[PDB]
Amino acid sequence: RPFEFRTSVVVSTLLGLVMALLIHFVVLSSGAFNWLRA
Amino acid sequence: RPFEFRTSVVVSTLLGLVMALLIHFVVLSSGAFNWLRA
Amino acid sequence: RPFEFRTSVVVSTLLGLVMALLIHFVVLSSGAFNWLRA
Amino acid sequence: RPFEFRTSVVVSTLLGLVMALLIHFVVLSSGAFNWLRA
Amino acid sequence: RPFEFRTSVVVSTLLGLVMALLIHFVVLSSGAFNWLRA
Amino acid sequence: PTLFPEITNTVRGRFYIVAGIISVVMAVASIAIFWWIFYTITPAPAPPLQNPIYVNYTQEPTDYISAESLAAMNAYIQANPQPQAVQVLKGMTTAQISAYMVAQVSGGLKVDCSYCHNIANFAQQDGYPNAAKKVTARKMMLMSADLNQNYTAKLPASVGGYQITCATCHNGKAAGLEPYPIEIMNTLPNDWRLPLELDYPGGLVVTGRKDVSNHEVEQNQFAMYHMNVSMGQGCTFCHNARYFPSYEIAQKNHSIIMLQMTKHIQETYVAPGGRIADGIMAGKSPSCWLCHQGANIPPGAAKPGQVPAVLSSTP
Amino acid sequence: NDLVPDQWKPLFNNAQWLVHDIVVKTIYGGLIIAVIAHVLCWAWTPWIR
Amino acid sequence: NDLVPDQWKPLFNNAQWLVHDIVVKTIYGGLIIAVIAHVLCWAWTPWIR
Amino acid sequence: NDLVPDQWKPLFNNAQWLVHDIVVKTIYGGLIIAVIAHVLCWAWTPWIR
Amino acid sequence: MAPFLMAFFTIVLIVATLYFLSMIMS
Ligand code: BCL
Ligand code: BCL
Ligand code: BCL
Ligand code: BCL
Ligand code: BCL
Ligand code: BCL
Ligand code: BCL
Ligand code: BCL
Ligand code: HEM
Ligand code: HEM
Repeated sequence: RPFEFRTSVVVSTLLGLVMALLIHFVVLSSGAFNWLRA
Repeated sequence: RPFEFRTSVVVSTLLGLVMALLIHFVVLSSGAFNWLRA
Repeated sequence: RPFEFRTSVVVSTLLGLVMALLIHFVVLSSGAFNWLRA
Repeated sequence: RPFEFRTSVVVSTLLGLVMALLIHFVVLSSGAFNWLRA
Repeated sequence: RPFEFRTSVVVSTLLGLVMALLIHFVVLSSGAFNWLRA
Repeated sequence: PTLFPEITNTVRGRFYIVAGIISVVMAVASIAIFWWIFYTITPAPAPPLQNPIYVNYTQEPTDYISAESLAAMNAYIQANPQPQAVQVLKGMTTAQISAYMVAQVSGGLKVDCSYCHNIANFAQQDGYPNAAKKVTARKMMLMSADLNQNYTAKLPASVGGYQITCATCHNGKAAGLEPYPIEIMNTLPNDWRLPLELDYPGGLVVTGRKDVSNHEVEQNQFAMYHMNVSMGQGCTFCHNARYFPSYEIAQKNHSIIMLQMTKHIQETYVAPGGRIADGIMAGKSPSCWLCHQGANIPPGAAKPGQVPAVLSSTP
Repeated sequence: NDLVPDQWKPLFNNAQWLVHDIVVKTIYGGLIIAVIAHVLCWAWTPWIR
Repeated sequence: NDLVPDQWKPLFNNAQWLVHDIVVKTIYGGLIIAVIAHVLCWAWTPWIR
Repeated sequence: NDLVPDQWKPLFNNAQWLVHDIVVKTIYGGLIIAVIAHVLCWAWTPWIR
Repeated sequence: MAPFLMAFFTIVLIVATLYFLSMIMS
């Protein structure tokens, strides 16, 4: 087996959390939605 | 078994605590709720 | 057993002490209660 | 254990992810599409 | 026995001393009691 | 017919060549596609402005001036060629004077002619509620003339013939001008100000003194970093880093003239015997960032020969 | 591990099932409290607008 | 590994199949919720224009 | 490695064939989605001009 | 003639690599 299941789970979860945080911060700092006092 | 129960517990609890503190700090610094002297 | 009793008690006590200290300094520094000379 | 299949999946996935992130950032910072508040 | 007596004594004494010192410094530096030249 | 039977006949060895070829091709394609996209979607260069009278400032976008206010301008100009009441502009015809107030004084403030004096009669003085602003404008003009005739003249011609005008400081804002914004206070304490109490030909000298310590050096470093930020050229613009007290680069003297001029501005106009009264500029002390704003020559500085002869560096 | 159900025998020990039950109950209670708090906060001051 | 289907026996153990099922269900639920959230956000304020 | 075809037996094990198939399907789906997205973006705002 | 010469050289490269690869892998 080329890759362990554990490595796949860890990598996918880390990438997903990092991407979610990055997307939320980029959308918040853009000032295009009027969320949290404009 | 891929993941110990202890490892999952530790990761999930630490993530929850960090996210809760981050979210309270982001809400407090935004000045949109009038909480703790506006 | 997934967790030692001593580990749980130590972690809980340290977290409680840190949280109580943080909450008292945050409430003191906001200047919204008129405590210790306003 | 043979290394060719594995060393290839990792390199391809990493290159794809990095290039996608970089390209979205370059297009976003160019300001030529009127996306996310102009 | 989950905890030694000596460890409990050491931890409690250290915590009490640190808390007393911190409280004295904070109350002195607040300038609200008129102690040691106002 | 091969000399590499182990590479050209074995299935494993035969896949080396194809794998290497594909890897090289894909790397080249990735680099080419990314850079093509970057160079095709990136914007054009940010050009400069080419106003005949300014360096990097424009008054040309014109909607602050009322469409009706221009008419009374022409009506007054047709009425009388010569100025009835001029104290500072003693040597200009009303045509040139009007072309100068529309171009420079109002362009540098970005305000309508009603902001100063009354459209029905331009030459009346105390018949409207906006006369104090006109008095302040005259005092500001006299200050500009004084600054031009005493400190900018001493600078060599290699720097240029640029002269101070209204847009140099105000930069398109009537009131609310702010020296020391939050942007330029990056690594300094937010209460720090330029120390206009000292004697500048030898005020900030610290090298090999033996009577000072790291406190004075810290203050000097704060001042030097403010100078770095105001010009944007880094610490090597006025200094040779091998020996700071040296006088080689020839912008260390122009900086001396600037320091003396700023001290004169603070002592004469900002707070002459008290800022609360008998002082224009509303008690707002000056700074190097106020005029320069991150460039060697201020963007609002006027090119040589454009301001009126009374206010020019050579009258 | 005779208290673990048949489906989850290859994953759970006998001592970890109780801790898992405690964690699940705690998480459900926290979710209920969180939904109540969010409803109250929205009723106070909407953050979307 | 007698619960894994015939095709995936060389890849999956018997204890990892259940965790994989859990992960798949979680991902599908997250996808549905994200689709709903994106639809609501677009209905609120279009970001393309 | 009995499931691997005759041509590719010296290169593939029996467990990596399935992973390779999954990767190929994912690549084809991603290519289709990318083509659709590029066509929509071009219809919205041409970039070559 | 910048595009035409590039196209000619690239075509020559592709045809030559095809020919040599066919010679080697047969
Ligand atoms: C982080 C990701 C998770 C994971 C998430 C999933 C998900 C999610 C699924 C699977 C599924 C499968 N996974 Mg799994 N899986 C993980 C780890 C593994 C490991 C391992 C570590 O050893 C293995 C061997 C497998 C193997 C497998 C198979 C047993 C199974 C079926 C594959 C198949 O036939 O695909 C062949 C089919 C494809 C490759 C489809 C490709 C589709 C492309 C991407 C196009 C999609 C179109 C898009 C949805 C349309 C969008 C519309 C919008 C409106 C624009 N996974 C990791 C840890 N796996 C699937 C399953 O069990 O289904 C019942 C499934 O749904
Ligand atoms: C509001 C409109 C904004 C925007 C704001 C956001 C935000 C904000 C987010 C995304 C996210 C995503 N966006 Mg969007 N997005 C926009 C426009 C786009 C466009 C486009 C071309 O216009 C595209 C292609 C996308 C595409 C995407 C995906 C990459 C992703 C959602 C799908 C996914 O992977 O779900 C897969 C996700 C999951 C399976 C998550 C499942 C999570 C489960 C339910 C647990 C969650 C935590 C849980 C509650 C914690 C507490 C309990 C304890 C666990 C016990 N967006 C515009 C500009 N987008 C989301 C994302 O996932 O980013 C990484 C995200 O956070
Ligand atoms: C006021 C309105 C604010 C806001 C303020 C907050 C704050 C503040 C918090 C959240 C948190 C969360 N917010 Mg909210 N939130 C807003 C808008 C949103 C929106 C949205 C799209 O509008 C969404 C989707 C969310 C989503 C979420 C979740 C990620 C999370 C709550 C669910 C959860 O996981 O509970 C699961 C939570 C638990 C299972 C915790 C259980 C804890 C148990 C009960 C013990 C607690 C400690 C106890 C008192 C200690 C003493 C006893 C000793 C232990 C013995 N918020 C706006 C901007 N939100 C909370 C969170 O948990 O973040 C991580 C949080 O702290
Ligand atoms: C004044 C109003 C302030 C405020 C000021 C404080 C302060 C100050 C504190 C809290 C604390 C807490 N606040 Mg409050 N709090 C406010 C508003 C809120 C709101 C809200 C949404 O409005 C919420 C949800 C909370 C929630 C909470 C909890 C997290 C916590 C109390 C419960 C707990 O865990 O007890 C569990 C606590 C215990 C079991 C303590 C047991 C201690 C034992 C008895 C020993 C004590 C030491 C002893 C005297 C030492 C000497 C003797 C030697 C041992 C021999 N606060 C406002 C903003 N809050 C307290 C806390 O514990 O934070 C961690 C705290 O210190
Ligand atoms: C807007 C118009 C812009 C532009 C913006 C972009 C952007 C933005 C991107 C590209 C990307 C690419 N561009 Mg384009 N591009 C332009 C013009 C061009 C031109 C041209 C000559 O005009 C060319 C030849 C290309 C060529 C290309 C390719 C290199 C690539 C898309 C194909 C590909 O490799 O898919 C292969 C891709 C895959 C196989 C990915 C499959 C992914 C699967 C479906 C999973 C996705 C994540 C998933 C949702 C996560 C959540 C679930 C969890 C995984 C469980 N572009 C102009 C200038 N281009 C895209 C790219 O792929 O970059 C790496 C990209 O992001
Ligand atoms: C002056 C009014 C100030 C203030 C000033 C202080 C100061 C200053 C201190 C406290 C301390 C405490 N304060 Mg108070 N405090 C105020 C308001 C409050 C309020 C409140 C809600 O208003 C509360 C709840 C408290 C609560 C508390 C307790 C946590 C604690 C005292 C009890 C204790 O733990 O004794 C338990 C203490 C002991 C068991 C110590 C026993 C020591 C033995 C007797 C030996 C002493 C040393 C000895 C002389 C050394 C020489 C001999 C050699 C040993 C041989 N304070 C206001 C703001 N408070 C004290 C403390 O101990 O904090 C940790 C402390 O130092
Ligand atoms: C902005 C408007 C509101 C506000 C909006 C909200 C909203 C909305 C919510 C909260 C929530 C909470 N808020 Mg708030 N909040 C406000 C102001 C406050 C104030 C204050 C001083 O004013 C306080 C004290 C709090 C405190 C709290 C908590 C009670 C709670 C988040 C708990 C947490 O951390 O979960 C995350 C914590 C963890 C994951 C750690 C849990 C630790 C466990 C319980 C202990 C285990 C110990 C043992 C040894 C561990 C063993 C395993 C180890 C790995 C070894 N808020 C203001 C007034 N707040 C959330 C809530 O209700 O949660 C239930 C929520 O959704
Ligand atoms: C921090 C996380 C906790 C944890 C928290 C929970 C919680 C919480 C639950 C379980 C439950 C289960 N867990 Mg557990 N569990 C953990 C660790 C483990 C480990 C391990 C480490 O070895 C294992 C093997 C398991 C295994 C299992 C099963 C025994 C059991 C059923 C799973 C199932 O069928 O999912 C298949 C089903 C799904 C994957 C559901 C997916 C749903 C998606 C995400 C959509 C949700 C939509 C949302 C609810 C609606 C949103 C509404 C808003 C208003 C918008 N857990 C860790 C320690 N576990 C569940 C249980 O006992 O049920 C009776 C349960 O409720
Ligand atoms: C050009 C000669 C010139 C004019 C004209 C002018 C006008 C002017 C006015 C009308 C004000 C006051 C408006 C309000 O009520 O505050 C004002 C105030 C300030 N000025 Fe000035 N000014 C002219 C020239 C200059 C120059 C060259 C400088 C820079 C050295 C300068 C600076 C200032 C400052 C500072 C103020 C304070 C205004 C503030 O909002 O605090 N002026 N000027
Ligand atoms: C860059 C941040 C910077 C440093 C560092 C620096 C140093 C420095 C020293 C040590 C002195 C005094 C040394 C002595 O014994 O005379 C000094 C004095 C002056 N500097 Fe400076 N300097 C830095 C930056 C700059 C820049 C960018 C300029 C030009 C604007 C400049 C100019 C001057 C001037 C003028 C003096 C004379 C001070 C006085 O005579 O009181 N400095 N600098």
